[PDB]
Amino acid sequence: EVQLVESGGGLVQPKGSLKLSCAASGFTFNTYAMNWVRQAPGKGLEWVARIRSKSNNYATYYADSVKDRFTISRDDSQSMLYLQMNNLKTEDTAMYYCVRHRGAPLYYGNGAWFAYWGQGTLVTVSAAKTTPPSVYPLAPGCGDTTGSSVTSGCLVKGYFPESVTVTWNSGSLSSSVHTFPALLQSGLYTMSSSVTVPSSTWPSETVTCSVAHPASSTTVDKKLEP
Amino acid sequence: DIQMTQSTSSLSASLGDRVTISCRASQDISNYLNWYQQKPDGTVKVLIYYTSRLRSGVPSRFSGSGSGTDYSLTISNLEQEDIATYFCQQGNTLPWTFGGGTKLEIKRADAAPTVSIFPPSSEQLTSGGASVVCFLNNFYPKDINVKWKIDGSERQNGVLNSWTDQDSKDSTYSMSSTLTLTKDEYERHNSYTCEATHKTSTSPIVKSFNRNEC
Ligand SMILES: N[C@H]1[C@@H](OP(=O)(O)O)O[C@H](CO[C@@H]2O[C@H](CO)[C@@H](OP(=O)(O)O)[C@H](O)[C@H]2N)[C@@H](O)[C@@H]1O
Repeated sequence: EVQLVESGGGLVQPKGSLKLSCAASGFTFNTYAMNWVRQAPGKGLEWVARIRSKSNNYATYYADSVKDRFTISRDDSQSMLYLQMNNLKTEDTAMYYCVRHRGAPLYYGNGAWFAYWGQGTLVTVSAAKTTPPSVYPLAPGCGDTTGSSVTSGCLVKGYFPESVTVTWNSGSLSSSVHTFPALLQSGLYTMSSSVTVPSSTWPSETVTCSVAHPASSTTVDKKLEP
Repeated sequence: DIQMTQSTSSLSASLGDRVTISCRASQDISNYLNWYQQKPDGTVKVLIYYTSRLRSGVPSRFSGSGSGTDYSLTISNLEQEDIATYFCQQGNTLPWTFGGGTKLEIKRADAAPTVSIFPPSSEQLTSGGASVVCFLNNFYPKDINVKWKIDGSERQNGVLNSWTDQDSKDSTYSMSSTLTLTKDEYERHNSYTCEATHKTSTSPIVKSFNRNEC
């Protein structure tokens, strides 16, 4: 029901700027306070900023780490939340989540909590430049074959920043797939993905990985061949 | 500011177990203590608010207790779908602060990995590089060792290994091992094998190919 769709995340250099957006739907936006919450990779959650409703004159509050650098705002007519981020620093690198505040305190208590969360938009503050990945297929060699199943893959090499998305057969073949978390090797990331299918249905029948790296506007498909 | 501490950063439990996750605040927070679940894919939802109130739609096996500075989340009768990281958060005074998180692994029966090996691609070779890749799939427990043998000799330089998160449906893990060489290096050897050693077997699980037959 409640949807909070963040966008605007990307690579930016130190001291740079970036504006995030969040498109809300499925609730009466203008009666709720809204927040941004962030999560530095491998770390815990950190509350960033709050903006209250129009009935509270859109009062805003900020964590001390972002106070005076970040500006939270909203457009009730478009049900949008925004975070303008200026003078960015390395330690602002994080997934940024749009969050709806708990509702009526007379029912839910005065204490603050965060009732609905978006999926997040990733912000990377780094001196390193955008680099598209090299994508390579992974098919079995001629030597040997199992009768029951076969495993195929795609290797995604030497990109920056995170992240990429790999899908198999336009999403069709799903959760037979494993996604291997990306590793940073010498300033650049590498990850891989695998799919397992019945051996009869391949190669008679096509299997394709689509690799998206939004940060460099790249999308590469590899049809897997013996 | 109010510092929130979850002294256990990770634990492992079986299906049906009681799981207790503790949170300590640096000052009294007047019961304004909330718990969140973050699934391995990053999806966050609130479980419990105001110490013990259950969020509508959250299963009753989640409960909370405590007061003052000390609080606890209990998961009774642990279920498969409860693999996640659990965070506490005080809502008493700004800035609103979170604990560092407690990661929950769910046990399952030991499982041997399914191994697959893959030669480098034509495309990569034309670029002057060579990555050999090994997948170890659907194994448990998480600890596992992968060795690369090139013409019988162990190779460690150029190896990178990545483990999946625990699988939400069957609690197994998977890992990829990637050996990246220059095309020159690749070409001067024939036999490439990856050997998986895991507690489920006294001898390694092995997959191999020969460059001149590929
Ligand atoms: N039934 C009320 C309830 O709806 P619910 O969320 O349970 O569906 O809460 C609604 C929202 O209430 C307002 O919540 C605001 C915070 O998000 C709060 O502002 P502050 O916390 O910043 O002071 C405001 O006072 C609440 N009225 C409510 O509209 C529904 O009537």
